Amino acid sequence: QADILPANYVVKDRWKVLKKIGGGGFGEIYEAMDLLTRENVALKVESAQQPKQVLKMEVAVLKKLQGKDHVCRFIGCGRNEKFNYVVMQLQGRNLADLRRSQPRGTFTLSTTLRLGKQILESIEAIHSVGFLHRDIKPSNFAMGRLPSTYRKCYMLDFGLARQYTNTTGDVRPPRNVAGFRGTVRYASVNAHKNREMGRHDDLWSLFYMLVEFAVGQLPWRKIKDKEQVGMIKEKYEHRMLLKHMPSEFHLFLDHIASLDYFTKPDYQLIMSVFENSMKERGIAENEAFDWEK
Repeated sequence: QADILPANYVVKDRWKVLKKIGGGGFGEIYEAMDLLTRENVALKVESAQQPKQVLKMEVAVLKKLQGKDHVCRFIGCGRNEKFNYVVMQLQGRNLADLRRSQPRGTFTLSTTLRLGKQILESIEAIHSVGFLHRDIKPSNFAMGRLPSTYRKCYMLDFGLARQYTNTTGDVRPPRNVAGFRGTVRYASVNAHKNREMGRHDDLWSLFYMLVEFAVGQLPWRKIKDKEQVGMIKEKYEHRMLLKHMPSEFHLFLDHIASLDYFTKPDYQLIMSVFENSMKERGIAENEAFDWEK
């Protein structure tokens, strides 16, 4: 109905809103200027009157992940009468926009495999601190916007994230039904069947992304009905998806198909598939990205 923060509004006498860059549902994201440090920042705001409060745990997750790569630096957070906010490091173009920018809407295996390695490190990272992301998709990963960071992929929105552990590190018992409230294009069949998601379901999203990066489409690309996408995925011969993909990816598929809610994944196996695939084709970490020149 209206922006929570209007343009040139200033938060806690430090962060001057510039423009709206995201939001619409369950909160808003702003580009803002840090009047102290003089750099532009990501300012996420939730209405304090809002019923469902995700920004609390976003901060929680974002705080446990400080000191790991592929995670935005935590600047500030605060509560007040009209809104809650978090202040973050600003990142660059997300992978969804970067894939649409390419002709054929595809990435060379050079880029696809190197993105896979970074995305997998950060999926292991969030798992390492007892949280599922549960919204793994290209628009939730961005390249840095600095000389130090322009070749680093960052994991972005922790608003659908869930704690699968406790302090002791025991796995939390699943719900018989947990309703899937997310983008269905990269959803695993478990998510589609409204079962408690696991670490595997984040790797299912990783799998489906890397296919769409290399092939340029998924068989269910057109369909906008949630039920139909799930029934197509439930029956589809996933081997087909690998027809034009490195043969090592068959290892990736067979492993994730074996896992259930409780089984910790082999993150090193999946990482090997990418390393080995690059190894065979003489791809190296110093090689340019399709959007560079």
